[PDB]
Formats: sequence, C-alpha cells, structure tokens
Amino acid sequence: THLPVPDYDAFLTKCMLKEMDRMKKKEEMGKLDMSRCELPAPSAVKGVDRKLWAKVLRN
Amino acid sequence: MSFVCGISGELTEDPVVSQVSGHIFDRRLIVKFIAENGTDPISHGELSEDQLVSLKSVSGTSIPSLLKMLQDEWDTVMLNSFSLRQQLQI
Amino acid sequence: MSFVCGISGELTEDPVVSQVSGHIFDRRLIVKFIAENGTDPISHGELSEDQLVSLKSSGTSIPSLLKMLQDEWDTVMLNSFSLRQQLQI
Amino acid sequence: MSFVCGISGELTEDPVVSQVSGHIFDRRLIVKFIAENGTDPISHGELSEDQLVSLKSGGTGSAPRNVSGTSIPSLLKMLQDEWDTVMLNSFSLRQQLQI
Amino acid sequence: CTSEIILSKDKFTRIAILPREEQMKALNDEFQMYRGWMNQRAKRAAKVEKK
Repeated sequence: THLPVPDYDAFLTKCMLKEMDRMKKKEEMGKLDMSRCELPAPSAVKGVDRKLWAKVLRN
Repeated sequence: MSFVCGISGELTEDPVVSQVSGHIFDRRLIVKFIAENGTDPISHGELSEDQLVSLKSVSGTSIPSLLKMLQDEWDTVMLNSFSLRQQLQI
Repeated sequence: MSFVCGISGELTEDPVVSQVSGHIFDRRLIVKFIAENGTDPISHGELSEDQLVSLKSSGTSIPSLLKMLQDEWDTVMLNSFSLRQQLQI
Repeated sequence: MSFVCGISGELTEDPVVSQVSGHIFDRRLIVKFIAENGTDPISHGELSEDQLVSLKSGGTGSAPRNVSGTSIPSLLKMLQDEWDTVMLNSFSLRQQLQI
Repeated sequence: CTSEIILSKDKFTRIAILPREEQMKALNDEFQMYRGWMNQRAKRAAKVEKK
C-alpha cells in the first residue's frame, strides 16, 4: 500500500497493445521475406500472367 | 496547385504567403487588409506589401512519413519502458 | 493541409517556400540542396537558408510498417533505375 | 559534443534540460512525457514545456555503419532484428516488475 | 515506347506483334540480362565487403 500499483500499459498505443499481447501469449514476431534478392524466374504455367512477369523485371 | 485563403477559407487563385505566419492568402484580400489595417487576422503581426511572396508551384505513404510512424511508436515503447524501469528500481 | 515538395513530389510534413522562386519544399531536402548546389532548384537563382519561409501547419503494426518501408523503398529505387535507363535512352 | 537522454538511454540530436532537474532529455520525448504527466520524469517536480533549457551545442555524432548496414534491405533487416530485441526488453521489464 | 520496345530474333521489334512463345523467350532473355547485371555488381560488392 506504500507503493503505487503499476500500469504496465502506460503510454502504449492501440497498436502496441496488440503487439504486447502477441508476445504475452508467446507467439513469434513477423519477419520480412527476403527472397526478393534471389528472385526466382517464373515457370511456364505462370508466364501467361503479364503482371507476374513485370513484377519480376521491376524487382 | 490550389490553396485555401487564410483570411476566409475560400480557394486561392493568386497565392501569397504571410512571412510572419506562413499563412497563404489571396492577393485580392490581403492587399486591402494591408491598406486598411496592416496586419493578419490570426497572428496579428505587422506585414507590408513587399512581404507577399507569391507561390508559383504519388500514391503511397512516403518514406519520411513511415519513418516518423516508426519513430512515434518507438517513443511510446521508450516512455513505457522508462516507467517500468522506474517502478522496478524502486 | 496537403503540401507537395518540389524536389521529391511527395507529401511533406514540413512545407517551406523559398523567396527566390515561390516553390514549396520539404525543409530537409532544400537545405541539403542549398548546402550542395547553392541555387534555387527550380529558378536556378542564388539562394540561402535564411531566405526560406516556413508555411503554416496513426500506426497499425510494426511488422506491417516495416513491410510498407520495404515495398516503398523498392519503388523509390525502381524509379531511380528507370531514370538512369531513360536518361541514357 | 555528446549527450544521452535520461528517458531512452540513446544518443540525442536535440538535447534539452529541465529547469527542475539536472537530467537531460531528447526534447520530443520529455515533451510527450510532460504532455501526459505534467512532471519531471525523475525528480517528480511539476514541470512545464517552457521550463526547458536547450543546448545549442552540436549533438552526438552518427553511429558508424556496420558492414551489414551498407545496403537498404539489410538496414531494414537490421531494423527488424533490433526492433524485436527492443520489444523483448520491454516485455522482460514488465515481467521483472511483477516478480 | 521504352516498355513496348524489346529485341527479339536479334532485332528490335514491337512486343505485341511477336508470337506468344517468342514474347516469353524475349522476356526471359530480358530478365536474364538484368540478372547478369545484378551478379556483376554483387561479385564486386562481395569483393570489397570481404576486404
């Protein structure tokens, strides 16, 4: 009673609350996919999609 | 481009900037204000005809706005972690 | 309000205008432009940092914001490459 | 010169000091603290944003790049791994305070 | 034009006039050229990095 009760969620945003609750429930963090540096070529069954070819060149 | 006149909230067709406030005014309003009062209605400064510098001038959220979003989130994580350290050391 | 920087073409959080041309800039770019080139970027007249007039004035997920940076950075670099490619053409 | 913020423990490019404490802060952090609590974060003296004295002396120099920090995607990768360790630290504190 | 014009059959052509399979070969080789340019840079970068 001589010490305050802690507000563990002081200053946190609505976003950061859900992020705390993820690690509080012990789930892994999200990771960036880094395969864009290796950039596999498309196959023959996906080369019909013109956008899916441009998305390779633009990468 | 187009701008909102700080005198009145109407669209601006001859934009000029109030140097003491950064407010954009239409020349047709601020010039007569300079004649009749020499000031501007929000900042209440002192302004003169020569200060009316005229203005002559993407889809994604730009990188500086996203880095500011991350910096803002960082500030809350620090301010929280400070409070928890403050409690924990006591 | 929305303000567009003359250098980047992006919406800017800190719009500033130069008296030597009347074009709006992000403060940080035009200061770096002045500190590198000395001129106004649009009118090519002599400019200096004291001639700049300041104009009047949410978060979702950090893994998401980091992916918005990744995709947005690839767009900025894609543009820079196409400019070098277009300039040689 | 070189300075570190009492709140974050990082270097600061905008060092400021409250008139009611000896401790120095990064301006945007202490202002956000004041905007919630109206008080000095360390002395708990009542504090207002005008009671802040600003060091116009040059802030701390930039941290040198790691060799892995020489590419934009690897900076974002490094930023991701940095961010995860910062959140685990913040999560470790609230556990330690409960214990 | 800078997107419409690609070389095929050792000549510059419109892209849309080619047979579909020739467009795929052209776009494959166009992509493989960029992958060459990347690898020529990446080897140079790794050389300096290793030092």
